[PDB]
Amino acid sequence: MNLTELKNTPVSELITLGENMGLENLARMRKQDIIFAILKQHAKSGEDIFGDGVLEILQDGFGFLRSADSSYLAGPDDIYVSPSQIRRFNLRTGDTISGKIRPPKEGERYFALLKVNEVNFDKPENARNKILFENLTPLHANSRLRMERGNGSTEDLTARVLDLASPIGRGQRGLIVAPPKAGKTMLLQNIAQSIAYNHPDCVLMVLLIDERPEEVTEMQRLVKGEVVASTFDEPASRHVQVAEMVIEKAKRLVEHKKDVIILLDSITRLARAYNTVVPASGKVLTGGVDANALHRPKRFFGAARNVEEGGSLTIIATALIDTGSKMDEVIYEEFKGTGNMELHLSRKIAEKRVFPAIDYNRSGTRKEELLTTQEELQKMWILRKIIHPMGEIDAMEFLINKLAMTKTNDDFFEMMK
Amino acid sequence: MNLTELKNTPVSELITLGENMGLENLARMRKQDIIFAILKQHAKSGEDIFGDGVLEILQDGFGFLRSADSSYLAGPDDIYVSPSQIRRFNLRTGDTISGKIRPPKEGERYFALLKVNEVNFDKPENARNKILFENLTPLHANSRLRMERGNGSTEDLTARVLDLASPIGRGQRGLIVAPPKAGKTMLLQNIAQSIAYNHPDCVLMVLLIDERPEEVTEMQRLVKGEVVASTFDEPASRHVQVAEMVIEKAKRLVEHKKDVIILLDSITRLARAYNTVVPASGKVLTGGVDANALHRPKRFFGAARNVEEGGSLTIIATALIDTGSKMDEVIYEEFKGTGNMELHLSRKIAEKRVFPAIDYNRSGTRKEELLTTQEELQKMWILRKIIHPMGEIDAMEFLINKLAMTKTNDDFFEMMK
RNA sequence: AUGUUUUU
Ligand SMILES: Nc1ncnc2c1ncn2[C@@H]1O[C@H](COP(=O)(O)OP(=O)(O)O)[C@@H](O)[C@H]1O
Ligand SMILES: Nc1ncnc2c1ncn2[C@@H]1O[C@H](COP(=O)(O)OP(=O)(O)O)[C@@H](O)[C@H]1O
Ligand code: BEF
Ligand code: BEF
Ligand SMILES: [Mg+2]
Ligand SMILES: [Mg+2]
Repeated sequence: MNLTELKNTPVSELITLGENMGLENLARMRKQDIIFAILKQHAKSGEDIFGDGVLEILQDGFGFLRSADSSYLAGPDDIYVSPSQIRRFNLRTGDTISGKIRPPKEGERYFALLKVNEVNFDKPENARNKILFENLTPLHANSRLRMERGNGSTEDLTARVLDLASPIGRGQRGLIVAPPKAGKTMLLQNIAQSIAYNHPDCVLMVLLIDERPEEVTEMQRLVKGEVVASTFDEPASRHVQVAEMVIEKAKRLVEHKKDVIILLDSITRLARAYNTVVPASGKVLTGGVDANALHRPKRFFGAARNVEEGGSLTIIATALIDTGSKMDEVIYEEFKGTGNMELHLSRKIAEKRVFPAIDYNRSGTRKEELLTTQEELQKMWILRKIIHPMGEIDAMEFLINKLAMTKTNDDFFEMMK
Repeated sequence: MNLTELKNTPVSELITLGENMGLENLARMRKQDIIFAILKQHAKSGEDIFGDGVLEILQDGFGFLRSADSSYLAGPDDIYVSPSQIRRFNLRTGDTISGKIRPPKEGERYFALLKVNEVNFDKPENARNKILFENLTPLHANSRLRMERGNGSTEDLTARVLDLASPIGRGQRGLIVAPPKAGKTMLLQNIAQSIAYNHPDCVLMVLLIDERPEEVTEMQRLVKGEVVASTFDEPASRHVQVAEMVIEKAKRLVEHKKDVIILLDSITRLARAYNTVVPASGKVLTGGVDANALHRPKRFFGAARNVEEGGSLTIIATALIDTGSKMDEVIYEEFKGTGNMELHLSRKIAEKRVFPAIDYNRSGTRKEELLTTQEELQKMWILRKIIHPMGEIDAMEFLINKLAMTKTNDDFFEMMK
């Protein structure tokens, strides 16, 4: 008796099971209400019920166990967590809790937690003694997260160009700067697919705030990982809540020496949401940005770091420029002094239908020698010195024509000499 | 005895009928008052009266049935809908209701609804069980909505250029960016005529907010569809109300697997209206735009989506640029990074009296391979690569001179090779 | 109202 197991079951089988259990007509009923009635009827027989979810401690002291399939939205099937157990096990926002639950009695509206069985997918004896995320020693990117497929596919050209322009390692904090209508969607899809193919052990999390739902359901059915999104039909409060829950879960996972990867596509939208939810202080800067509005996105971005004791946190955010709004322009670069990695995309190259439209000149990675060998770094330096004199479109055409001849970049580097 | 039937009748015949029924002199009376008196006299004999309209639920709990011929304006002949029936049939704003009505008794001012016969042009048993619009899975444009006439007319050149620049499919969410005095009116008229000619099965709705009455009555007598407009003589409150009613009706139609097409021509004017009706919060951004003013137009724009279960919602809005106001430059923009189709028009080409004055270079459609075949996409790519080096005016002249030689674009593509 | 917008 698990909550996620009943959530994954279809509607027809749940209706059939409820009709066999002998309850009210479930055809004219919601799936969540059907599951609730089935759990009630199964607990009336004396059997136990189990559930799971991410903890969201409220300001009063209690909390609930949000579900991932609903993008951490307030649902009727949330498991109530008393503050006594929180104080007894030192629980915090983001801790994954899995234990026995019971249906609400007369006068209650949510399931109660009796005994916790597993904390953060581990024993509670290992979670009671742990080092906080704020005390971990940061470090630079040491492990190399190669994005090249290696299967010789035609779509691998984007990953090869990305590796030649800006290699990505564990704990990297980069930025994907690109004007609208440049190809950010396809680039993010390719990055997510390459991460899921090359490094399936890492925890991939794609955050899409204030996006077109069709794109949400497309990304959810395309990438092999977790997708937490919030369409534009929701207020900025839900955006802030989702961002906080995601970053808290990422911190709790990193605290257990896990490799978390966050592919953010709405850093600008997140900053707009934070500027909308912040109370007015009577002081407005140039472009309509509050003085204390960028602090929360600043911390959300800076949360990414590489841990020496174990694990890492990678955050790749895509910033929006040339959107016609001065607020986004002020945000983007305020954040430019940030992202230890900038991958610029050119609109002029995208208009020529030359995919990918990557600005190789302005791209780059700091401390790239820690992720590449000596000969590889020398070859990349020679390639950059050869590409720099040529124009952007000409350099992109040259790179595409030279990478189409071979499958691996090593052969291209060997033929360049 | 139908309301719309009496509304379509002329004034002279209604006056004659009222004089034959033996009532007060109807020559010095309004047509609506004449219809009201005729309905009263006909109901005094014991016969039944029927009406219809779009439901507009008020904040208190009751509602009225607005009429389409009055642009959903508050009229004396609105049918009152009690909240009891709303609670009994789960009615919402936008549901088309058609049932028996009765004249108001002593102390009443509006017609009452006794029994509902048809809901959303369908049986109530099919409307009681339905999936909300917020739960439908979005998708990209799959079905091709070809705009080419095919009759070899001289006006078909605009549709041919539009198809070669940006093909339109079901569920598309585009933008027509053009400075003033460019030819937006003729272009919108041609688009509406091509939609009514090629795809007469789709529900066409043209929304004109804050425009001149002459243009309104011109569009109403030119296109073959529904025209809901609101001239500048009305406050922004009526603009917001009309936009809400139109989008709610569109959502209710899409919920019944219908293909709705909305040709918006005032996205900038709608954003200005929303910025005017929003209460001041003491925080003004660059250009005079409120922080929470663009949220409602953002949702109105993002409502457009393609449904996998059935139906679609297409919204083609025309944004205004270079109007001398910085608010529109932020308002029209901020919207640039939202849609997935931009059809730019050049003022320099319009000054040369070269119609249509379309910027073929900056135009385009994302995921265009889902609406065109392989050979068609290759021919469009070759045409774009040939047109790109030439200047805007030169490319437009070349395209016009090459399309004037033949009737179909297939012959042009075959002759280009 | 200052900042924002004006504004480069
Ligand atoms: N690698 C690519 N190959 C082919 N087309 C692409 C590629 N990247 C982008 N595009 C085209 O650009 C359009 C928009 O790209 P997108 O990633 O949505 O840009 P952004 O996210 O910056 O708005 C897509 O619909 C696609 O047709
Ligand atoms: N396809 C066309 N053919 C001929 N003249 C046109 C065409 N499109 C626009 N025009 C001219 O431009 C004028 C204004 O066009 P309009 O569509 O009103 O531009 P906008 O809507 O951008 O203000 C029209 O009065 C018309 O004379
Ligand atoms: F319009 Be893109 F997604 F920035
Ligand atoms: F003056 Be146009 F209608 F934009
Ligand atoms: Mg995008
Ligand atoms: Mg116009």
